Amino acid sequence: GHMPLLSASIVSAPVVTSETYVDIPGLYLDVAKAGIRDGKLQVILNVPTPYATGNNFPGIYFAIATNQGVVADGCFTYSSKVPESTGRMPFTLVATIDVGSGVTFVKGQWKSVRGSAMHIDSYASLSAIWGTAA
Amino acid sequence: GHMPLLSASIVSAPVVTSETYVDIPGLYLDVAKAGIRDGKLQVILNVPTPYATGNNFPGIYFAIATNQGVVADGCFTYSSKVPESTGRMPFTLVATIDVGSGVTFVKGQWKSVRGSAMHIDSYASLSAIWGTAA
Amino acid sequence: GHMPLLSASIVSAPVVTSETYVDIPGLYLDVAKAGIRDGKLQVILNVPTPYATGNNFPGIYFAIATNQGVVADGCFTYSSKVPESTGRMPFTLVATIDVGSGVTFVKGQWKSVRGSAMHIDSYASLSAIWGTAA
Ligand SMILES: C[C@@H]1O[C@H](NC(=O)c2ccc(-c3cccc(N)c3)o2)[C@@H](O)[C@H](O)[C@@H]1O
Ligand SMILES: C[C@@H]1O[C@H](NC(=O)c2ccc(-c3cccc(N)c3)o2)[C@@H](O)[C@H](O)[C@@H]1O
Ligand SMILES: C[C@@H]1O[C@H](NC(=O)c2ccc(-c3cccc(N)c3)o2)[C@@H](O)[C@H](O)[C@@H]1O
Repeated sequence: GHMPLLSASIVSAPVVTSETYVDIPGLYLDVAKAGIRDGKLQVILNVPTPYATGNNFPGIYFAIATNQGVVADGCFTYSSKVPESTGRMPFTLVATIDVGSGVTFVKGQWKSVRGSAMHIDSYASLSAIWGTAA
Repeated sequence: GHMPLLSASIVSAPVVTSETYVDIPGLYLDVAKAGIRDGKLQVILNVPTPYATGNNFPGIYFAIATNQGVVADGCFTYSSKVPESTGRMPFTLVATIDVGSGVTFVKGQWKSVRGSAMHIDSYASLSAIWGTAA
Repeated sequence: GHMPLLSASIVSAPVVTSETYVDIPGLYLDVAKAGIRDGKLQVILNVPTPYATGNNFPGIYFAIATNQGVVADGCFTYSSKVPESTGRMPFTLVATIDVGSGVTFVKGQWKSVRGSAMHIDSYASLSAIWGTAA
């Protein structure tokens, strides 16, 4: 049937700040295009090597979003006001969505903690597994 | 057949300490209620934004448990005795269990590192995918 | 059919350094032995409790590799030159591979950041879910 495994990956994104959730370019799954219109998707946003730069306990919020908006989110933050070096802080987020609710796409998004610039310069992925009771 | 994707999520838990693994309230999957009695479950415990508070290199242990007890565990810990700010330390744990062994539920659990108080104040999830050779 | 859930887990590995990706002993899935020769695998490398020791902002790179080499990688790093204590830095990596390309096994691998010694002394896992459009 429909291939039940969906995936998108990137190796970089332009460095930005944001006060709201904004798409991480390339982390996008087109569910409607796949003909998936019911059942559930287990979605994993994997950003294994991010870093944040800023002047006030930097960090990044990440979200899984659909056309209906944010379904789940989280963040990492450093434990010092201005880290001596902004270390790489692995981040994974997992959510399960009902496609029947009207889901046509899934995206990874990010937002600044305290004005931080947001850095991806290596592999990151957005994955989904489709399940049905049919 | 049985919907092969199971999930539970929370956005907070009462702040506690524990010297043993104790349930994270709400992170519970009822496998027996779903009629799943054989095959395997790939379980993901996702706690993307925890923090620990304490006086001695704080942290949190997390576990995946069934009615048979802990199947897998791990922790995060800070790298300073008393962090200047207790940053958010994303945590994910993945284990695969044989349901045929007698599994009726799956839970997320947590335990203090060195007496730490344990904090969830945003999204966290427990997910499972059922697979069968049938 | 073929059990669509594959998993391997360990609780320790000999402490090593490496300037290249080297196998994490025991984190190995034999895909060919399972008779899986097409479709896709969603692979998760879960190293929830590693630490790195070294003198120069320590860390560990991790990779998912097949017989064809590295498909995805990432790292954690500390935010201090010589951490007061090398805290536990949870790490997860997720990649989806096309088995049809000629994949016969999947492995977790690791490599030093800046000469770090690499430590696993508790649970770690390598998991895969097989999906087919057939
Ligand atoms: C901001 C600093 O960034 C440094 N890493 C790199 O400059 C870099 C460039 C490419 C990569 C990288 C990562 C993960 C997988 C792969 N293959 C490559 O890392 C860190 O070592 C410091 O600790 C610190 O966080
Ligand atoms: C203990 C401190 O906690 C602060 N965060 C919050 O007080 C907070 C309240 C709600 C949330 C939060 C998280 C993740 C997703 C969402 N949507 C919301 O965070 C951090 O900024 C500091 O770095 C530090 O760890
Ligand atoms: C290097 C130091 O390592 C300490 N942990 C241990 O020595 C240890 C030995 C077994 C385990 C361990 C872990 C995860 C799950 C389980 N069950 C057991 O941890 C940390 O507390 C410090 O913060 C610090 O990182």
